[PDB]
Amino acid sequence: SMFEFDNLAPMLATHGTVAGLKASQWAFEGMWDGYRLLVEADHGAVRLRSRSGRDVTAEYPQLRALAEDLADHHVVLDGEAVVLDSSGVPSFSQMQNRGRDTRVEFWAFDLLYLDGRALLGTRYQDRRKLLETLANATSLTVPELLPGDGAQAFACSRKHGWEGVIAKRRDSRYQPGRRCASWVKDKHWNTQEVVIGGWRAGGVGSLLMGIPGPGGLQFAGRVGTGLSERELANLKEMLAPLHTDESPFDVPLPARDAKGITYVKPALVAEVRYSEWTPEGRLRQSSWRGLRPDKKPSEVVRE
Ligand SMILES: Nc1ncnc2c1ncn2[C@@H]1O[C@H](COP(=O)(O)OP(=O)(O)OP(=O)(O)O)[C@@H](O)[C@H]1O
Ligand SMILES: [Mg+2]
Ligand SMILES: [Mg+2]
Repeated sequence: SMFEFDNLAPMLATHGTVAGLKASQWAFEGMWDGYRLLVEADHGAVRLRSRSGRDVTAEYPQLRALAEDLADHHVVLDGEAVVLDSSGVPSFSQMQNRGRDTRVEFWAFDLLYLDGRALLGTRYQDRRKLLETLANATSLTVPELLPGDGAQAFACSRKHGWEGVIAKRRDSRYQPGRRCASWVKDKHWNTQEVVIGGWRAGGVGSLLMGIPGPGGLQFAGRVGTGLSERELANLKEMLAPLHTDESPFDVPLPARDAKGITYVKPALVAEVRYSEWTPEGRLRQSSWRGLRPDKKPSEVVRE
């Protein structure tokens, strides 16, 4: 049969503003900071497909039982694998640094195929109804839409501490692998890539962030929030080989910022969320999202 899960790439959203959109036209979903997954559940047997289009089934054994209540069905799902922090908010860093005791959940937000019917050409409104009929009172988690028009859904989403809202046009088709104007993503917090220039201990109580410039890293502040247990342990192994006596910053750090510090060669790129930039170039109310081993320091610029 000719729907090819093995040829499927996820649909992508366009950065925009949702506050002026109406629920009559747009479905407001919460934005889940996790790992994007396509899921084929063929009468209970689950296969997972990354956005890059590769089998990642073996990387999430906690999801092997995802379809335990769906053994009578053959479905393709779209959703986010999440790991919930102590607030029950999906945490990206707890996902990327997950262990065997780590609870991974799959939160489904689309249905692409159901018992021999491919649904790429079916309107979102109708796919969602089939998704609800499939998952009601099962262990398959389908987060509901946020109530209200756009500004209310966005506010509610902020109240929960979620990442933002994705508005999906109720009449829209599913376009694999395409970034479309029919999905609008709107994030609550700004986000900045940084280069790690040093660390303090309580261990690693915090990191010293910088933006590359002509004379070295321009100090962008200290991040300590959003980091716990498993990740810091890995941070210590990534930092160890980078030990250096020379500071990488373009001005010697103020004494308060340099207290108990070890400098590292400016190699690791991380990502943080922040409210605003101070007039002197520090990140306000920064919090850790995670490390970005795909990026290298020479691409970090003030965004
Ligand atoms: N409810 C949801 N529906 C669809 N996608 C979601 C949802 N929640 C989270 N995501 C995914 O989380 C990410 C949030 O957008 P963000 O701008 O943070 O992503 P990105 O990695 O910067 O860019 P990209 O759009 O290329 O992934 C998007 O990948 C989005 O597809
Ligand atoms: Mg994201
Ligand atoms: Mg992404």
